Amino acid sequence: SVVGSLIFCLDCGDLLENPNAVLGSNVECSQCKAIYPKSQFSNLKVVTTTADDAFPSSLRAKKS
Amino acid sequence: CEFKLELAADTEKLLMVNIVEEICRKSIIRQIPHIDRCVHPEPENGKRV
Amino acid sequence: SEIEIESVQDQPSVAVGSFFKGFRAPSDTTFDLYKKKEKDEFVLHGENERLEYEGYTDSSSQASNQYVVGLFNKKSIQLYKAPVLVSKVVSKSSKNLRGPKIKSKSDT
Amino acid sequence: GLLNLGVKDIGEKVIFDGKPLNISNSGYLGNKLSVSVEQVSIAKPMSNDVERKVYPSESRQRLTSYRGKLLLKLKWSVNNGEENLFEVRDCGGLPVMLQSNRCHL
Amino acid sequence: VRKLLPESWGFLCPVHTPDGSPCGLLNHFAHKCRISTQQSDVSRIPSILYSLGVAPASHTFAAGPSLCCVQIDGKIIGWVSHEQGKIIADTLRYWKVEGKTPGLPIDLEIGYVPPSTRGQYPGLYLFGGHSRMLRPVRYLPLDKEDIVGPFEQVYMNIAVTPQEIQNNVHTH
Amino acid sequence: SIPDGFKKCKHLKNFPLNGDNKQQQVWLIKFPSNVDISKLKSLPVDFESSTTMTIDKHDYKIMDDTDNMTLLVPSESKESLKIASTAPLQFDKVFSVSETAKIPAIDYSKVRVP
Amino acid sequence: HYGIQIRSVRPDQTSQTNVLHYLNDGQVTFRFSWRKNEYLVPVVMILKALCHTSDREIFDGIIGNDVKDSFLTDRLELLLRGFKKRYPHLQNRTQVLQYLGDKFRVVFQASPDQSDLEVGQEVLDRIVLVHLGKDGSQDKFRMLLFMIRKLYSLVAGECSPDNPDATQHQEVLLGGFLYGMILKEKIDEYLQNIIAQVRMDINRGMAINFKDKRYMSRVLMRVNENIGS
Amino acid sequence: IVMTASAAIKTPQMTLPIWNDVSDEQADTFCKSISKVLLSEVIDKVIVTETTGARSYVIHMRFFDNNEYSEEYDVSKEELQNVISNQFI
Ligand SMILES: [Zn+2]
Repeated sequence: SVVGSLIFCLDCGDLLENPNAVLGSNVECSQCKAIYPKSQFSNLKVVTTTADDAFPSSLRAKKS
Repeated sequence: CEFKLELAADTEKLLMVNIVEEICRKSIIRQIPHIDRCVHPEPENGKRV
Repeated sequence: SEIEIESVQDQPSVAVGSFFKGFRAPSDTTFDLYKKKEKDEFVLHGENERLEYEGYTDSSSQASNQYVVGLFNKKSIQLYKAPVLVSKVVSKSSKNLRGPKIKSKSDT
Repeated sequence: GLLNLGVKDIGEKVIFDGKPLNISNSGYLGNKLSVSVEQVSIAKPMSNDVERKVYPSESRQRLTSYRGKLLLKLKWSVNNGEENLFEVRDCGGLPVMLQSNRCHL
Repeated sequence: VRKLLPESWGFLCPVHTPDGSPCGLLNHFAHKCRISTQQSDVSRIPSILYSLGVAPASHTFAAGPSLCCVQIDGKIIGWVSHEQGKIIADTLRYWKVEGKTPGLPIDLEIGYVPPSTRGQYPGLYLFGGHSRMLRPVRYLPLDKEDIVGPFEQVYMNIAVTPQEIQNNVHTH
Repeated sequence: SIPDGFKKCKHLKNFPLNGDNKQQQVWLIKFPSNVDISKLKSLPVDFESSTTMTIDKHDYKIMDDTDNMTLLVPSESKESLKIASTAPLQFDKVFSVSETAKIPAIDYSKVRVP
Repeated sequence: HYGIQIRSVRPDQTSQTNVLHYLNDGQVTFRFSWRKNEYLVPVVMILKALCHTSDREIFDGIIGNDVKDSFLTDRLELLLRGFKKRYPHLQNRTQVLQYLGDKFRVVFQASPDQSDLEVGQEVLDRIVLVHLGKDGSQDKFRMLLFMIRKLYSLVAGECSPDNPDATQHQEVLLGGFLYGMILKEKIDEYLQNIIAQVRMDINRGMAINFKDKRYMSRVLMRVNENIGS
Repeated sequence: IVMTASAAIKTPQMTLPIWNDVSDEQADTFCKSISKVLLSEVIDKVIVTETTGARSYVIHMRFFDNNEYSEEYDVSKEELQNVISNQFI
């Protein structure tokens, strides 16, 4: 299973580490020999946002 | 604006929203020495200041 | 509109699995239930070679806040009493206990 | 009350000795013994030379303290509590304020 | 901290304080403010609370300001939305001064918090133990003596004499 | 296999489930135990918060909740459960049945004394 | 500058302090208190120490039906990576406790016959959120889970600072309850002074066994009994 | 002033007398060449990512409309072009 930018599994019920800091195409659980990823990892797409909150001006006082 | 970086596989996720924010409030569009904002006050006693 | 309770019973013979969002259910080993009888609680076990199903019921409010489950097309529902169940699956991670201390010297 | 229930949760404390028994010839170093406190209660004050009743205003007639007196139960254990060499010892005193539970008012 | 604060409506003196160095430090209590000395020794504060419309403890996994986490004093088994928050904010205030409560004591501290302002954290808070601080007040539906502490004084308000009472902007 | 649950399950029964993909699907609800599973055998089919039922306490409140849990099917006896799946097994609309313990209504007559 | 705290209280009213601290790196650390000695620590090693949660239930406690917030996943997966850095062979609560036996053997003054599993649960349940009660295995995640969603929500701005300087957040030390606190403390220094008289004999030597009961009465009264004094 | 060995100060200040002829309406325009404008004064939102190719990172800024920083702080592309491959990078 996958949430955010990271992959969990089904047998072991949990995650694994950074898939590129360890071997790509060759990953499993961090504690049990429960190799659920079959090297079809993820599409790593996260999108964050700074919400323009501590950018003071005289022209953000007008939008307020 | 738009610009895309690349980075090696070893270094982890970082503060990508804070890797920009603290840079912006220190970055400057024109430097001007030791001086911040100019106020236009009330005239007083025969002199505009 | 309105609808009627068809079938009440005596023993509830179902539970839930409250694992987490998205346990995609391998169903590679279907496990058993260990009863109770307090009233209306259950508990479970289930074996793999490296993995054990450990699940009991919350004694704070289990039969005192009793779900049921319904079924309809006919379009008339029937009750079916539902014991909820909390679960935390375990795996083979034993055997650390052989040498916990500094037993080699241990005179410190 | 509280401090009865206070020193309730205490487990099995220890202090050990240097007297052996007979691999683990140096493992089981000696008497696994314990110490615990089960009961403590100031009751009331008194004064004598049986017992009599003291007045609280009398205790500051005398330019002194309002000296109570305090008991303390000691529960003994050794080797999972197989002989409980029990004892009860006081601890001197404990002053109480006026109109309390454990005063005369 | 040396200045008087207007969250202190009716717990300590606005008027008694010495003049000089302990100004704003030491200032005694009010007239009829009281201190609880032992708990709501019932353990059925939650035992009716899941009945009254609250989901159980470890079966849903919701958290955050999007829900109002029902803090029993210490324990939690409850989180709700505000649409069950304002109900159980003062449904208790219907039960609390009502004699059909063998489990809900007269002395109990229920403060509500809505998710307005993005200010305080959203919850449904219960207290009442040792060192709990009191003051009694007149709850207007079924006018009866009722105690509150300072944690009620944020999001549920008091009128000062029944002429400034007006439509659904006071309750006490 | 530690505790003392006093029993091991043998007595099992059947679930009504068609497996037709109009469509018999499961329907779980939430309500306490001090309820009418012994004394009122009927409850509506309503929308978001659209009832107040009638017993001696004279309030039950069907709620909705959409915005989970794996479901187990003890089909025959010796299995004691399974995990229900058409191909997990999802679900449409859960209820949480409270009791509208109301407030005494609008009164500003006696309490507003001149 | 961030931090949310608990002044957790024992059911005999002698408290402690359990703050958090917001490491600007992207981890988060505790703080305790002791004799005059602060003991900070990372959080997952005594998050995932209570009962067997090594799965999504670590993550699924943080909000489950709102994953869509983007302050979450880029900030919870740097503290969780701030622990797999330390020991990747650490997965069940037998093994997670075992680190306490390197440090917490001689800091809470334990026995030398006690293995760490007897003391690590013991050093846990003396110092952090005692008011959820002993045997709080289910009931120390679900506090601390909720306790850390606040601190992330206190840096992301959807919360606000509290006012400890007001009657908003005021209690009373009753004076008699405080007087009933010292008689939890000075009872457990009188008890901590008969176990400072036995070993000052047996390591001086010539200290016979207690089984003859006058060894008690030669050790139980040589210590001064001055709780009242 | 008297005791603290006055130095780099909290409120720096000096008074600039303007001429007899310079206007109300031209002086303040050249007061906006004086005012130290930060770089963050021109952004609606900063949406940033962490993708993966081999780790990939695209920053996709959003600015205002042109006629505000050109208006309110009297500066435009004359240094916003050469702040964005020269200073911020
Ligand atoms: Zn695995």
